[PDB]
Amino acid sequence: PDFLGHAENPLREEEWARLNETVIQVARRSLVGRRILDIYGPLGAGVQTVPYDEFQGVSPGAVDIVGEQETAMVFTDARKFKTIPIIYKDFLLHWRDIEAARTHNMPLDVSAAAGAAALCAQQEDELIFYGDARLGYEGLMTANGRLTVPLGDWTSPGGGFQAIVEATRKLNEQGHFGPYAVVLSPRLYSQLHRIYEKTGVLEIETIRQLASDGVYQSNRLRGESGVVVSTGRENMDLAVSMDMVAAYLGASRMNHPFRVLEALLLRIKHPDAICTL
Amino acid sequence: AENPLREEEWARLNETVIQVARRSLVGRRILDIYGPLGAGVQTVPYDEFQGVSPGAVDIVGEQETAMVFTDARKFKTIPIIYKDFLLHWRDIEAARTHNMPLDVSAAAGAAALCAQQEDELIFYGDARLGYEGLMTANGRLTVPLGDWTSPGGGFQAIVEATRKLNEQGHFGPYAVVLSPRLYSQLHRIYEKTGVLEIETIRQLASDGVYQSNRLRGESGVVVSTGRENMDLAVSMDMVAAYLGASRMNHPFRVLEALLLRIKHPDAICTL
Amino acid sequence: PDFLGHAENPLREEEWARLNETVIQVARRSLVGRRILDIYGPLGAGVQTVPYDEFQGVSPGAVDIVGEQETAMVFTDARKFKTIPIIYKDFLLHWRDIEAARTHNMPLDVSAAAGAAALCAQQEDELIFYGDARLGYEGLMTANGRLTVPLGDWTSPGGGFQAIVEATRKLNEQGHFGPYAVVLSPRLYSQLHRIYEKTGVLEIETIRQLASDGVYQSNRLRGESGVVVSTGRENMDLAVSMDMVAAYLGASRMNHPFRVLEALLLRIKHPDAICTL
Amino acid sequence: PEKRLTVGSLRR
Amino acid sequence: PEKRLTVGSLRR
Amino acid sequence: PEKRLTVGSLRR
Repeated sequence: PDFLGHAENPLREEEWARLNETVIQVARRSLVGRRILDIYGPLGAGVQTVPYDEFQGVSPGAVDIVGEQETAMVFTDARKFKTIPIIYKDFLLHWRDIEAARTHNMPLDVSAAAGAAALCAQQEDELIFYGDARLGYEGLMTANGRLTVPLGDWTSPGGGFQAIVEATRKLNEQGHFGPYAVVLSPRLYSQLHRIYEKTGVLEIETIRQLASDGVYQSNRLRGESGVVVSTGRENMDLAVSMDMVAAYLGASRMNHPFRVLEALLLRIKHPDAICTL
Repeated sequence: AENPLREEEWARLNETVIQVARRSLVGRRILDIYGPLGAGVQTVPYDEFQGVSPGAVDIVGEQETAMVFTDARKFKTIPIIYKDFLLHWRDIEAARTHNMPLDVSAAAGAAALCAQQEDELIFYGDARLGYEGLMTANGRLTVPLGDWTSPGGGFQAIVEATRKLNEQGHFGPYAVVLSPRLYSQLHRIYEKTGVLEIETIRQLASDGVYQSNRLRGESGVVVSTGRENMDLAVSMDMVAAYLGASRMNHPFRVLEALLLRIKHPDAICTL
Repeated sequence: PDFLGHAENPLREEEWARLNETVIQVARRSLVGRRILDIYGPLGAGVQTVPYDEFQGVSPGAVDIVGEQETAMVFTDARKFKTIPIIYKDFLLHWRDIEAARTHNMPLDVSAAAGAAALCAQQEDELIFYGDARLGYEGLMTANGRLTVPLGDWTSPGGGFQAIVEATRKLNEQGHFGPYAVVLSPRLYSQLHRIYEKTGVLEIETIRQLASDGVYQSNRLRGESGVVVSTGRENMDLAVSMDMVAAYLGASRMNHPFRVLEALLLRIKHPDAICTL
Repeated sequence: PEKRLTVGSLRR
Repeated sequence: PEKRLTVGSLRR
Repeated sequence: PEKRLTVGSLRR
């Protein structure tokens, strides 16, 4: 009656708690996408499909003396449900380390957990910013109806503002106005982040004033691209079926492997609140 | 890492495999089984045959006619017949909370495949491993089952097969198993008065005339239904077993452990 | 008493004890095979088949700090389940000695039991050393995969051990080297001990150096043959349903016949640690 | 203790 | 035994 | 009433 065997959970309650806390903290550090969208609440594990809202609408409610507008918003064919994928990584933890953590040296080290959580978060951010064709999904820099507007004008001391000015104009021409948000690639963001524009101070301050909902960084995005969206719900959403958490796969040769999970889907209910390169 | 399904879902799964098997099987309906031997047994004794000894001395006192025993002692190993399938954990969660059927279609498919496999085994033993086929068992008493598509058709062949069995001093209530083509083409309504050919054949047989697709196109067999001529040793019936979680998806496997030992290879006739 | 006829057991306790001790003694004295073979434990009388298990196998097996190298454990090449035969001999007592031994000559006379046990053990060795083909059994000097080697140089000093050196070479080439055992026929076991001129040292000394598990002689083997094996398990075994015992065969003509029994099977788990002519 | 049997109760 | 969202709702 | 092997235990 001893350690060796294909036993159940090797860990203990304090060790489990530390593992969960570590993955939560690295997730919170690492997640850029979940800071401009907003989530449709925890639906439970069992759910696997979610309704997919259809398309655009230019029906503004009108105010009259006696109610007769009737404000029709008619959908066309169906609702076209879609499925919720999964994302994961690995946790090879040696068995001898867990044994030492009982009778000897006792800092059970879980850095592999942090590495796996970082990889998982990076992948799902890549999903939000780019769908996967194999699953037939959609991403922000690839959807149809992005209202593309070329820039080709940076590296000059000030030629970055007018691009976003025009982008805001294009957003508003489709009658879709509100508190914008911007996400930018690393070298583009740093180049923007440069010296005073010769008309005040650093360009980042004017851009943050114009966007009014942050200007964020994404290494997950391509070289010289970036996007601006309208943060409000009733346009974009992030359905989650369960948050990131770690589970113990089984017994490997004699080690102990785990896996970190979450089940997301972004819903772009209105492919007009997006403008790109 | 644990036993996923609860009692109710276990019961539903087990009853599904049971029902599909009990519907699909034709072998269990014609042979009788040696008692469930338990899992541990892996080999069984064999048969006894061609002990041609009149033994009809019948005197006051007694003579010394030879006794009957196994012709040559030997054993055989009980095979294992199995099918495998998969279940997805999210589906178990849904069945637990959101919607509550717990689809068990896969169990039905697996049970059908396993039963088909074992019937093919009974009617045709495995060549590579080395077993006996009811259409290939040695000492098989051939009889032409041809010349059908006639008003008086299969009756003239079944009667011939019965006389062949009975000249071997090997009789009783007979049984018949026929290929689908022959069995369905047998409803040549009329013999002469009003009686279907199948039912008069059945009156001649008295232990059912069955149809099994597993047979070839143009063939069928007739046997003497008793024991001490054929047997079906079982080590466990078709059941469901859990193979341990793998990548959070649960596999499963349906099991059956069977072997037939044709003790007296004289109750067999074919085309 | 001795007229009632077909009493179940003629003898009393001490007579049974004397029979058993006698047959054990003569068996142990007259057995040669059972001295180079670890026996598979006492199964019972009910068991009649044993899992003849393997045919071949070699796999290095490796060392690493963490323990992931993917060496497939030695399982089996083909399960067979051979049956277990029976070996027996029988003898007679004169229904009066069982009376004298109860009054006059207090210890019972059992010379017939010893005479029978000798022949029974003789057949045991003959079975382990040779097949029968009337039940399809394999014998050491018959089984296929024997790695034959010519050995004709004897009757002269310039040779003899070179053959067994060659046998060691051939067995090693199969990666199967360990503590060897050698069995030889009388016509050559005597030949080993010659004291021919320029004597030096008699050869069986070097042979026993080179063997290290004993050089043996058995008459059951033919005139001009002999074998070399590797003593360990996983190469040879001896399945034993029941060792030599005395049993009773009913009383005929008021006399008393008995029979010595034992049920063995030789199973070679590796027909590669064998060499012959 | 008894070795149960499930499917194969089909007569004959 | 609740849904218990853990890491979601960042600044929004 | 054990198995109680009797004669055959010769070493090696």
